[PDB]
Amino acid sequence: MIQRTPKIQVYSRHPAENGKSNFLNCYVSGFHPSDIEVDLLKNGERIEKVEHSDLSFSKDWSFYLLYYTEFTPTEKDEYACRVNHVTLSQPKIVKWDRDM
Amino acid sequence: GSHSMRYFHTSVSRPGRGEPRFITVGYVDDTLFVRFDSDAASPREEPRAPWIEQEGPEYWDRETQICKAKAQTDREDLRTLLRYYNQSEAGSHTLQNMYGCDVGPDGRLLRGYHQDAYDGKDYIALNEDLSSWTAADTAAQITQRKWEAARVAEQLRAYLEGECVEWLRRYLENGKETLQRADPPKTHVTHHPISDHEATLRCWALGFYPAEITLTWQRDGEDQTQDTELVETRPAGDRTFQKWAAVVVPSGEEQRYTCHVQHEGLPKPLTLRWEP
Amino acid sequence: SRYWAIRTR
Repeated sequence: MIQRTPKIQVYSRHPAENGKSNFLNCYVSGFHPSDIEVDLLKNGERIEKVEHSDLSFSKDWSFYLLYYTEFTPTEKDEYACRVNHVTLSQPKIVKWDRDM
Repeated sequence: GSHSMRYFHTSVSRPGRGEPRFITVGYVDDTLFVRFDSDAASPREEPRAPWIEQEGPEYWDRETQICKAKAQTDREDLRTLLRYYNQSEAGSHTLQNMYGCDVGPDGRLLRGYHQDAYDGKDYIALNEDLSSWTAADTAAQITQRKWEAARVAEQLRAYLEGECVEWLRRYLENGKETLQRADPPKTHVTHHPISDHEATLRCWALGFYPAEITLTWQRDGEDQTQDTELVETRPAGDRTFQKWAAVVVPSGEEQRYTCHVQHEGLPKPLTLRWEP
Repeated sequence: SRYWAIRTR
């Protein structure tokens, strides 16, 4: 049984502009099996009403999913993605960097 | 230019938690247009693109029935594969299938596809000749023998050469406003000092479509193929994609680096530099 | 438009 860890990317749909509405995305890809847990976080706390694309896969059969949510970035607020997967010994948390 | 249509399917067993989950999505190039999920309240194939909404009741019913029949067949195959591989019914397993066609600018079939995978590994695939098979192992060979005897390749070939390409052209015409429009990337270069000795130059490509794109950094005109951090092309969520490439440069040598961008939406390849 | 034909592995 093969197991490939998910690659994680947390970013915004548009360039981050404080006080301006946007979309926070957490794209997970290159993973297998498909069972996966992804949570968007605001200052350490889970955001509610996070939508996600339907499971699909790439040429090498590895899966990818897009988790997103509307949000209005500010100077202080901290955003991150928390991912759980059978390949991960513990929940991996990726912080949003308005430059990546 | 060229276009493609693909139908992706995933069946995942979950022993003790009900019947295997089934999820299928359809794409034309990089645009998602249909979806079906066995776990939805009232399972049905749903449109995910404005140009497919016009298809009438018959279309949706047929599609829904197809999806349901596929989900059923995958469930029977997951059980069969347990035998083929001498595995217990206690674990979860995955069955993936992809099929579709590519047509050139003139609307003629360039290539057909139909390949499966079990637990992430190649299982059986229809060859580009649309007449022969490639089994990844002795288990898959059992399937190959059943499909050769039942002449599955002939049926697939007839679909791939006919219906597949026929409907793809129809979708392309109906959604020409979007499927036949390339959105060139908007680009720029950022500079992030890491320390007094070096800095990061990041080349950005945003809001482009389709996903296909090439980003590369050159030092004194030479590709930094081994010293470039390239992230996976990602979806912006509005149909377009994003991607970036970065290099750690010695401070003061920033102007020796150029970022090169290639995308079908650009008349000519772009070359960018950081403006200190 | 999807392929119909039902055939088990």
